[PDB]
Amino acid sequence: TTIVALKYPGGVVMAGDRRSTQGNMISGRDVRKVYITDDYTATGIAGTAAVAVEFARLYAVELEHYEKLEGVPLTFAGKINRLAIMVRGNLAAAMQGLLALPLLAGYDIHASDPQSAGRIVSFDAAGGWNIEEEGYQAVGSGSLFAKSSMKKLYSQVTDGDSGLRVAVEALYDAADDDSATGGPDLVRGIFPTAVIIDADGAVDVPESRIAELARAIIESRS
Amino acid sequence: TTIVALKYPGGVVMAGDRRSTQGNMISGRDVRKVYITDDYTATGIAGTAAVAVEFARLYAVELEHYEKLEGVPLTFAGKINRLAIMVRGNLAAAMQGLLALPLLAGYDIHASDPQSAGRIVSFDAAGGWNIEEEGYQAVGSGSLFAKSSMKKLYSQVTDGDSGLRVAVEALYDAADDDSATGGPDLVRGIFPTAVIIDADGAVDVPESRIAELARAIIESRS
Amino acid sequence: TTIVALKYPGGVVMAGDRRSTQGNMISGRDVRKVYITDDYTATGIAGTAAVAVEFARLYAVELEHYEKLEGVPLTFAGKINRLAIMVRGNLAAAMQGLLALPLLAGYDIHASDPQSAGRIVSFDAAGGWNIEEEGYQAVGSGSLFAKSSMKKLYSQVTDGDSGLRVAVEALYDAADDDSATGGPDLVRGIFPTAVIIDADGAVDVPESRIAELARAIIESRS
Amino acid sequence: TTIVALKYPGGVVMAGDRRSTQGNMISGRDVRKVYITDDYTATGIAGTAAVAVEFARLYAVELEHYEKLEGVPLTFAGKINRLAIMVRGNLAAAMQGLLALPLLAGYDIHASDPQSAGRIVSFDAAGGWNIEEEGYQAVGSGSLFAKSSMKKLYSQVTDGDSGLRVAVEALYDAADDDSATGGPDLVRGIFPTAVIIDADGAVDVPESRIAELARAIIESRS
Amino acid sequence: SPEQAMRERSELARKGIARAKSVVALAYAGGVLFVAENPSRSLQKISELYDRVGFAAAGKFNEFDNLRRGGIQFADTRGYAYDRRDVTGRQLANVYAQTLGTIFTEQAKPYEVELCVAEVAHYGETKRPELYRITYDGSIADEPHFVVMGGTTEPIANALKESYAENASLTDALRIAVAALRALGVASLEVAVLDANRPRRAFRRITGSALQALL
Amino acid sequence: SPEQAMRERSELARKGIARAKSVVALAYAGGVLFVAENPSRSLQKISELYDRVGFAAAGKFNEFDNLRRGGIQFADTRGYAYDRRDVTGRQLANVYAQTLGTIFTEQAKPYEVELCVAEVAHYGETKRPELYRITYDGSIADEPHFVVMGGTTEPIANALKESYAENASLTDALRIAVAALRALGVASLEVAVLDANRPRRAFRRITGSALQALL
Amino acid sequence: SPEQAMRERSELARKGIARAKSVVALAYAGGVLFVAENPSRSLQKISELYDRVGFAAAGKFNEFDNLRRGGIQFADTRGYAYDRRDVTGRQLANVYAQTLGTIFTEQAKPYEVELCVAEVAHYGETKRPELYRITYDGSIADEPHFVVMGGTTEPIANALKESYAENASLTDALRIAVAALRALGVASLEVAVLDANRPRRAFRRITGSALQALL
Amino acid sequence: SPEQAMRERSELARKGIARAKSVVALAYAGGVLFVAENPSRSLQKISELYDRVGFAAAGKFNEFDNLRRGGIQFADTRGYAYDRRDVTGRQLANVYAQTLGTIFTEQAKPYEVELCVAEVAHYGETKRPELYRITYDGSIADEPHFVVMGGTTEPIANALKESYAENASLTDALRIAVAALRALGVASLEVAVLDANRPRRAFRRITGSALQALL
Amino acid sequence: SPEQAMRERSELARKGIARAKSVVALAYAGGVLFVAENPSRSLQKISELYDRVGFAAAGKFNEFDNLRRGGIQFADTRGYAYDRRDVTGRQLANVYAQTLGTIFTEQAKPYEVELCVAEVAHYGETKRPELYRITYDGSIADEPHFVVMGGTTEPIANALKESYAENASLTDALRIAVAALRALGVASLEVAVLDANRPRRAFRRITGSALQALL
Repeated sequence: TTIVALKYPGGVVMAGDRRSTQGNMISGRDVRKVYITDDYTATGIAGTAAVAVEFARLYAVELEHYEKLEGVPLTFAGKINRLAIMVRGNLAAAMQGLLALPLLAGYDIHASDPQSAGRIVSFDAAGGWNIEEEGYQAVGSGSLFAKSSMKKLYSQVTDGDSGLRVAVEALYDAADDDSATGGPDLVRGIFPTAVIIDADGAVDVPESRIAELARAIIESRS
Repeated sequence: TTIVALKYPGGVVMAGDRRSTQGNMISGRDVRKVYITDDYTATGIAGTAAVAVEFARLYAVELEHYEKLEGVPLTFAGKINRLAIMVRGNLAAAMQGLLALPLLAGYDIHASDPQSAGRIVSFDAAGGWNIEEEGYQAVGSGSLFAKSSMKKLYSQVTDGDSGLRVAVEALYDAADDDSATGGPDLVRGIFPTAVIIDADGAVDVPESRIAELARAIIESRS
Repeated sequence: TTIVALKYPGGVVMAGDRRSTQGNMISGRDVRKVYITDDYTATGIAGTAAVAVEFARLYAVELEHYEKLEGVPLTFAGKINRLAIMVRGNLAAAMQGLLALPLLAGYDIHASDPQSAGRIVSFDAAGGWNIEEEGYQAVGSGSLFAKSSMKKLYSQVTDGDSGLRVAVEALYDAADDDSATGGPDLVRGIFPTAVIIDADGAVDVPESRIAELARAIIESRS
Repeated sequence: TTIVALKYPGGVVMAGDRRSTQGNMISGRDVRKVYITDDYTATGIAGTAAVAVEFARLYAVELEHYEKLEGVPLTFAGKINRLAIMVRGNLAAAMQGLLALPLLAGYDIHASDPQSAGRIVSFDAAGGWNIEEEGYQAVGSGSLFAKSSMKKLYSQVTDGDSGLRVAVEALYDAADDDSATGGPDLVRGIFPTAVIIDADGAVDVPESRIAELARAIIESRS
Repeated sequence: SPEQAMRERSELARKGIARAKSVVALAYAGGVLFVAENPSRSLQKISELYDRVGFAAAGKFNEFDNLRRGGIQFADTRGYAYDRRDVTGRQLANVYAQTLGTIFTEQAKPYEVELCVAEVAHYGETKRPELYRITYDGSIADEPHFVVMGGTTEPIANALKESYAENASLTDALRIAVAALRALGVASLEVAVLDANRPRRAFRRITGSALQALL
Repeated sequence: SPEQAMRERSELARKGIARAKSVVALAYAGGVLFVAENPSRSLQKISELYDRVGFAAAGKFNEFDNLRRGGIQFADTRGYAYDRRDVTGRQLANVYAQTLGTIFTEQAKPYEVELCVAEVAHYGETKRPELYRITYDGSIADEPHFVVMGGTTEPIANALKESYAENASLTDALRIAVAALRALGVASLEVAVLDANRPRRAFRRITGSALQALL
Repeated sequence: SPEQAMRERSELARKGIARAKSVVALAYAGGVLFVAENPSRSLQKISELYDRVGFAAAGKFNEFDNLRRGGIQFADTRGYAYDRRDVTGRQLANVYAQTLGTIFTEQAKPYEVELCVAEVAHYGETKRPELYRITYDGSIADEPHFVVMGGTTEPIANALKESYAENASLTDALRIAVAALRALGVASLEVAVLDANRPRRAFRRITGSALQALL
Repeated sequence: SPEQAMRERSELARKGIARAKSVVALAYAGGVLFVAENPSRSLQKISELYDRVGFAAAGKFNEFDNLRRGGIQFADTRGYAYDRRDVTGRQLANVYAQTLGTIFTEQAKPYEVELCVAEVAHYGETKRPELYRITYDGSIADEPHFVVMGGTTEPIANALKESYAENASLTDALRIAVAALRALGVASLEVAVLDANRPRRAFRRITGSALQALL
Repeated sequence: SPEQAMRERSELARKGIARAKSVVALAYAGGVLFVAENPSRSLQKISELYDRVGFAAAGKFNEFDNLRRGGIQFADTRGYAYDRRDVTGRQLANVYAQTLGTIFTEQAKPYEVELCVAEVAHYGETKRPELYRITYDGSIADEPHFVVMGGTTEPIANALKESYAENASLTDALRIAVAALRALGVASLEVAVLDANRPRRAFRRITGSALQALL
């Protein structure tokens, strides 16, 4: 598994691959790992698939529960804290193989400069969190290759489409170097999922656009 | 043990073998592993026979209990979630040795397209679930052979009869490559149990049709 | 220990050997392992002798308590479920060494056909239960030898007397091959115990009839 | 990581590096390890970054909670006792690897002599604390090199500026001898964080001054 | 004075029962028929307790809905513990009697409810349906033919006695039940049957166009 | 006031048992005979406690059914803890007396019940059957010949006193008990025996054509 | 005495609700419209319970705010345990009825509140919105068209009955609701809608310039 | 009579408030000003709850001191669990409403307290200060301009109403508050400000020479 | 009636305190002086709470001894949890106010006590002694100069007001206190001092020959 997130002028993008393996056997080919947690936050969990899904569900329920109870949504720091507390509570089961590594992407609607309102938050195993200023982050087994690809392609990022292209290319490199991350399946028509967050909110990227980007990348590297 | 499930236009079919072994010794020859959980969902549990029967009974009781209390049946996602919660709760025993892996076949009456209402949900060891889009799924010790047989035979599935024939042949292949899976016993007259779910509901396939299909498959492979 | 049970037209018969051994040393020579639980069911428990006696007493108490409280006895399925719950509640003691394998013979008075109303139920260590359709079953250390003897001798079971003879002969074979099973002791005059259940109820066979059958078998084997 | 603290005539200064590692891989480049706990106390926690941030937040919350409840801020010995209690109560979790070692710098407002009101408190693993009279202290993986550098450089400390320069030079030496401590990174312009506490309170040092001092030290050693 | 306390407690519960819509349960050839005058389509006074066991109630809705949920829990727990065939309507009636007696004596306010538990035979078995009526104080009675609960039950009971006939068809029995209730339309009628012809689950709701075509 | 409160509680229980159908338990040659007037075939006032110990009750059904279940639980637990032959009618009567005394003095309303516990000798043994009568307040009495509970007990008690025959057969004893209750056909009559000639379980229900022929 | 005590609790709760602002919840083409005269911009009598389930209340603020928080907790737990589409307005209304009945009978002071639970159909589905009114004692009713709570609800009920238009537009429905409520202005008015045309969450607040334009 | 219990409970609490010193909280250009009549420099009626949230109370000191401690605990827990900027004055006011309602109904003696929770905008942000008044029975109100406490509040509130100036300076607001409070020197006066221009903690006490120069 | 109950409870507590010996705590140049008329040399009405905090009480001995032990436990726990210099007289006085409020409102009988908590400055610091008077109902007051407790306190208070002298010597303060307390001998007097000149523990008893010389 590999989930990449990167900031671009005016927002943030978050892409993830689709493969799920148990050992070496490919058990899933169309998993979705990027969830729109709320209107301005996407979350993506790497690690055990079951724990990833249940953590996404718990986090979305918690955020909406607070918003309904108190009439106002949580601040971004509050969301980060709730996610970090969930990770810290999971630590014990994470030692037992039920690991979950979240990556949080958001748009700070209360930020002074909306062109720099995108936020990427990474979490370590102990439950600590860091707001990335380098502009990109990755989680999962192929996260190192994806990060080292984004380090060289982040200069290209200038808008939403350029950021999305770099995100798919980072995922392509991760899948190229790692057998637990799935590359673009031109045979089955399965491509990485992506979410784009800007001032207007968090929207799922249509599959056709990612298909075009992936085919362009494959042609480029042929 | 092997339980196969596959989708055909207009419904789903779930079939299972009959053998139960204690190590190398064949204890049971007529075990029923496919249960009509309710009028539109059937479940089949592989692993320990005691845990399989207990899970089937407890899950059916839970579904009917909810329907009687609230005056309306659970949605399909709710049924999947209840089964997943049972699987996740059985984790300590599964580590101890009481493993139970379920496979769920259903008909979503609330689906937009009746012809695509057939649903197959596989559950992993950790409780996570996945709605199969391949159209076929198998659980048990012979599940790999059955899945790789259906991968080749699935193009022949066009209705309930062809789907049932393909399920029986997949069970035959699983028993051919796996000694814990019971093949068609032409001597004792014991054949796999099948359940077919369509718009009218879930109904057990009579023993005679499965016997005819198994005899045809055996004669073809002779 | 070996306890055998087999069906004959019109009822069931359960027979058990008399030896109890602690290690290699013969401690008991007239242990009674078959109990008339209620008017139509008998149970025989192999394994630890202490657990066997305790479980038989507990099961009889539970059935009688239900009949007295509710004014009507349990159905056969209810009795099977209670016994299986008792077995499942003994896994920790089984790992500790206080183990018990029950075998249940019964006569379903609510069964539509009287001539097939006999029932044999076998339980495994995990608590699962199985209603036998092959007509015979055995539990204990010599259960394999007794089962393989009954497999060849079951064709000549036609009534209660021939079924009793076949049960005594299976016990003889189990004793002949397993040192933990005691055969007919012609010196002390100790013979296997037996219970016959038919439409009139469950009755203990007098020791004289089993003595005559065992003497005939021994004379045949010389 | 390394956090140094030293007293100068008229107050105390406390500096910390910026690097966080996971093994030998660098994962954080601008971690902030020195926190202004209250108007006259700063704390700096070495060890696991998650536990460091958690400890700083909890300690500040506890101090402010007391001040609001009782209407008067804790005496300095009270603050030391609360921090020592936290460290003692984290011993079991530090035995699993969630270790945290704090260093406390403060300005006692009740001290008769303003020129000797700076206080440095070091806490050992088991919760014991010592008020340093030598005038300097360090915690972290590079703490020994920083301490031995401050031992030689402490005769140059006469005011806040020279104290800050000596603290930055001690951090430079710790980073020079220890790979888990981040040195002045001139490429990205990331420099150690510092806090100066005097009679006017505790105030963060602007990054420009620390950058100037780091550049002067680098030039001197070139 | 405990005598006066119990008398006024009973008066309160009985008066609460009096100003509630009536329910009739009767035995017909196919099993048991429940007819209630229930204007709402969402708050159901007739429910399935178990496969062959059905529930009817009259009075305050929340109280007998609590009782209905408790009885369903008891039935499912019992059927899982022993067997589905081991659950009878008499055990549920006795549990309701115990619960209602304890509530009447000890609770701050007694339940102004009146329950009927109806049981039919299993599939392929012959047995006259059993009707048990349980009152607010826990008094339990066996009714061989019909039960009338809620409202002024004397006129409805008298109409039933003058118009009841054992081994009647579903249509006719429904006509008698509606006529006895009048002493309504497809709306303001909730109708259900414990249908002894079903293999496992006897409860069946008759609503809407089918109810009109049966009425 | 304490005396007044206790007296009114006592009168409540007495008036509750007064408006109840009567039960008789009398010792005949083969054991003990219970005869009650009971229209319901499912709500049974006469039951078995243990192998040779039988139960009868008069009053509010739910209360003495709860008491009967408590007694059965106690008897089964005690028989398991020590032995079946260590369970006797006297211990069950004593636990009933304790329970009813606590209920009378502590519960919000006292139980409106009167219980009878009967014991017969074990198989192959000669011993006069023991009859214990227990009242709402916990008072326990040993009766040598017969026990009459519920309803108006004076006339039926006098009829039994004048007409009771020692060591009578089952037919004559049943005739005497039925005539005493009359002062009633197979329907509306529940009859059972603790039969001392049975090997293990004495309790046996005389119902259907057997009662009709015997009556 | 329990009857006098229950009546006095009823009078207390009824008087408390009668001296409160009025709330109107009425169904229109787009879903359900809530209009409550609320001078405060922070304390809100109208809120969201779940995706398609909304909440209105009248009476003392802290009591029905406690009820609102309990309902939100119940709905979130229920949706997590099974699924979001398994949470209905009927279940929330039933929970509120149970809670308010228990509070009325047992608590030191009964809640002086009246609640409306409203549900609209899921996205891309046709269904008449359902309105459930729950009173202070737990009495639960299904109102097909509109609910009025708080104050003198009778003139408002008569005006709404005379002026209710099925399948009206949002602006028309606001006109009729505000007119019946007057029997005010944009300020001192809280307006919300359960909008059936929303993809997932139906609740939406209409306040400020949008409300003035609509009103 | 529960009505009489509630009304004399209200009389007790209101009379306790009546014989108490007066407090005034008013919004001004720099935030919120609290002025209380307090002869003791040790016992404080004005206090800080959270970074931008301040607390004022009138009545029996120990009761509202317990309330203030509970509110500080709640605010600290809420800030630590989510974030410092997720704590508002509305949440604290709601907590006080629930607490005071429960105390008033359930406890032996109600609390003779009257609370005001004030919130100012965060640093660098513009927002009118919020003032919430909570009464002894749990009632909560949003006062846009000022809150008055303790003693006879009618003359003080009338003088404040006639003389209040929105967006006044600190000197002007202090003079206005003291003049309205008279209908007082550095002694017998507790003065504080929620100062909207402070970076994090807005609460600041104005005593001694600074208060002398300001007054 | 809660009002009547609280008023008669207050009457009971005041009557209990009135029939008791009197205590005076007055500030002088060296700290605080406690003088009590107490014949018993074994049971002490004046004790030390903490290093610079002293306790005096009037009323029933067992009640205020329980309070004294509780306050000592609280002070020691607080000093160990944070520091010895974090314990102040005001915190102890607030704890006593909370304890006495809860006792007065909830316990069957209110404590007939009247407490004074006195605090002197630490060694090397010049701060005015602070005295807190806590009454039976939890009311707490700052007394700047002296506290008079128990018995008929009006004449003693008047004498102290007329004859007080700030910064008086120990002998002058003791003589003035004895003179006011008469309005007798050296025996039947308990005299103690919070002496601000002590390094750590200020409390010091003055009995026997030293007391004779001092008076």
